[PDB]
Amino acid sequence: TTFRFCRDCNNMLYPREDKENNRLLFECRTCSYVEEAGSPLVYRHELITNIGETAGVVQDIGSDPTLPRSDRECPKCHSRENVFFQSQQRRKDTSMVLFFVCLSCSHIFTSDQK
Amino acid sequence: LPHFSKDDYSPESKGFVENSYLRGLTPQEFFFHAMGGREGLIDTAVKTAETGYIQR
Amino acid sequence: EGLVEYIDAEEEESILIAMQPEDLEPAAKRIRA
Amino acid sequence: HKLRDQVLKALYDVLAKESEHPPQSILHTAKAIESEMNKVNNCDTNEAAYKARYRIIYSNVISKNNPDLKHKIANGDITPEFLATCDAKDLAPAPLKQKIEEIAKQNLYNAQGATIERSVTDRFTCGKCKEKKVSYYQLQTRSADEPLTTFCTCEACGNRWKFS
Ligand SMILES: [Zn+2]
Ligand SMILES: [Zn+2]
Ligand SMILES: [Zn+2]
Repeated sequence: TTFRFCRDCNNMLYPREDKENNRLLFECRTCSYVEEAGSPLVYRHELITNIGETAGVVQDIGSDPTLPRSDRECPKCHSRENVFFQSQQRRKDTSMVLFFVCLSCSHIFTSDQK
Repeated sequence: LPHFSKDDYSPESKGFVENSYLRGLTPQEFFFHAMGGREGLIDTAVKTAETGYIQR
Repeated sequence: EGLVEYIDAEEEESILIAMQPEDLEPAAKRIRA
Repeated sequence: HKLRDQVLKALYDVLAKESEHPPQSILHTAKAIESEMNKVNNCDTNEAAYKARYRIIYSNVISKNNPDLKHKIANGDITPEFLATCDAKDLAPAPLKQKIEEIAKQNLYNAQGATIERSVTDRFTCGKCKEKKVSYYQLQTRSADEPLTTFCTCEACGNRWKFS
C-alpha cells in the first residue's frame, strides 16, 4: 500500500498496465524507470478503523512527573513500579482499557482479559 | 483541573461534592459550585429576553 | 536566588500542584500523589 | 435440456470427487436424477429461482467445512426432502449454527434502547391513583430567588404533578 519512489529520481510512482504481458509496471512519470508490482493491490479505502490508542510513546515517558503511579507489576520483569495511563486515541466511543508502561522491562501491557 | 494526577474518573477527580455546607468545603468543590451557579445565571439572563420576545 | 517562580496561564499541564504546604508532604472538623 | 444435463453433470462431479467413491455409480446417478427431478418440481426450468436453490445445495456440498455432508447425503437424507427443507442456515455446520444464534441474540439485545429507570419512594402521594410510588426527580428551573422545584411523578400509573 506504500508509495514507492523512483530510485533515480524521488518522485511519486504511478501504476500503469502492460499492454500485452499483463503485468502492473510502476513506470516513473518523470524518468523512464519502470518496475513490476509485487501484488495486484493498488488502491485501498478502509472506511472503518479503530486504531490509535497506543502509540506516541517516548523512551522516557516516566521522566515526566505528572503521570500517576501504581503498584501492579510488569509481567516480564516483576518489578512493582509502573506508569499507567489511558488511551491515546480520543473518539466518542473509545474504551476505558488502560495501558501500563514500566521502566525496568520498558514494556507496554494492558489489563484486558476477554 | 491541573491539580490532580492524570486520567482519573474518581468522585474526587470529576468532583462529586463530598462534604456538607457546615463542615466546609475544599477549594475544588468551591470552584465546581461556582461553575454550576454561573451556568444557572447565564441561562436565566438569555432566556428572559427570548421569552419576552415570544410573549409579545 | 530562585525560591518563587512565575508560571503563566499556559504551563500548568507540565506541573502537579499541592493545595496545602503539608497536604501529602509527609509520606470532627471537615474532610480533606 | 441444457439445465437437466448440466446439473446432472454437476452431481456426477460432486459425487465422483468424494472420498466416498462411487462403485454404485448407477445408484448415485439414480440419486442424481432423483435430485434433479425433485429440483425441477419447484420450477421445471421455468422460474428464475431454480439456480438459487441449486447454488445453495451445490456450494453446501462443496463447502468443506463440512465434508461430512457428502457422507450423510450419500447414506441418507433424501433429495426430495431437500428442496422443501430450505435448511441452509440449519446445516453445514453446527459450530457456525451456534455462532449465528449468538449473533442473533447480540443483535436483538443491541437493538433495544434507552430505559432510564426512575427511582421511587413512598414520601408523597399520587393524584390519579393516590399511591406512594412516586417516581420523584429533582432539578432547578427558575431564577436565583428560590431553591429547586420539587418535581413529582407517580410511577404506579403515570401521574405527573408538582409540589409547591
Ligand atoms: Zn524516475
Ligand atoms: Zn517486566
Ligand atoms: Zn399514581
